Amino acid sequence: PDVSSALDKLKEFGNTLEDKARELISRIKQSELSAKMREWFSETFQKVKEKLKIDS
Amino acid sequence: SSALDKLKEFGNTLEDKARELISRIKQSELSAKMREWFSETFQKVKEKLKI
Repeated sequence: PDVSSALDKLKEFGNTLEDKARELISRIKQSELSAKMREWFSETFQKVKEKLKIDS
Repeated sequence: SSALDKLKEFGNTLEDKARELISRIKQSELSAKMREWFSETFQKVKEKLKI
């Protein structure tokens, strides 16, 4: 058996998990930006419609 | 934007569990290396002392 190789494997895993978890956070923030901009485009076009409509 | 802000807490949770895991692996490592070392030392002492 290889107790030393097993532990080193887990440190490797542990260290990657910690770095990828940080990267997950950034992908969430990207979709957040996406979702918020979709909300903003719709809202603002809604306003445009209304403003023209109440002016023919 | 609910699914996002609490998914962020998810990232933070994974990050903390990662660190914790590493801390624990290192402690296991120290423990095993001390166990091997003590055992080897005792063994050599035994041999030099003819039981």
